[PDB]
Amino acid sequence: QGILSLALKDKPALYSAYMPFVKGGGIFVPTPKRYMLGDEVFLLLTLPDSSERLPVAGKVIWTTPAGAQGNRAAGIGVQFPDGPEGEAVRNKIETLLAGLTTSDKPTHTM
Amino acid sequence: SHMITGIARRLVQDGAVEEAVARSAMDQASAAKVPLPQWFAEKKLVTASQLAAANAVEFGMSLLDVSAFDASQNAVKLVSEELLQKHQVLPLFKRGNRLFVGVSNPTQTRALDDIKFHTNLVVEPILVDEDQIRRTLEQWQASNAALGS
Repeated sequence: QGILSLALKDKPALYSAYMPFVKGGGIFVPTPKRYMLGDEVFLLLTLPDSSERLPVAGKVIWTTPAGAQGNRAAGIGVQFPDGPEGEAVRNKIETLLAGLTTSDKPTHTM
Repeated sequence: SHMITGIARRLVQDGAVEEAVARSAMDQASAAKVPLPQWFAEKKLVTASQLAAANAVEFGMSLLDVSAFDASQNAVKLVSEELLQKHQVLPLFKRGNRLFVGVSNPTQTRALDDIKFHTNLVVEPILVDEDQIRRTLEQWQASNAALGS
């Protein structure tokens, strides 16, 4: 439906959300709204480095449902578009994650 | 009374299959003593992706579109081709001590046990629909094969 929003306060939060294994980069957005894989979604993303809200016209590539086994948050994994706007978002995330890249810590996805 | 249940209810909620067909599938699966998800997979009442979406919500499992997965990061080599044929799973990704494995069947557990004892990694299942598993596995195997013999 409408505009999803995701605000990330710090680098651990960004690390949990980022999906480095997605082609072009992806980001996990917690939400109770149910989506289908391949849905196009619009996301307003705030990263820890500033209050600027980054538009992301993305694609649903991952879902976790309500009541998931274990302690997994419900939500959708959104793939970044392959043009310069999406590449810019992915670029900012991986530089913000400098030093967090090789971590073994679990994420919201994989 | 006779509420449509489980996967059939969700496929109806998702618009994938349709009331009388879902009720029939539930009853026929019961008459045949076949688990409902296996019944739907065998009878091809819906697409594999529609079934995966229903399985994910019904069994509380995450679901991934592996066509969006970066092949160069695949973890296929960690699992013997023997296990891959036996179980029809798609090893996805390794992070730290965890290996995420794509499955199309929400209740297969011996496959996960075999992979855990084979890899000695922590195995975590992720739903991937059955068509995506068979196709993507061979694509990723071609990619891995380019690395050498």
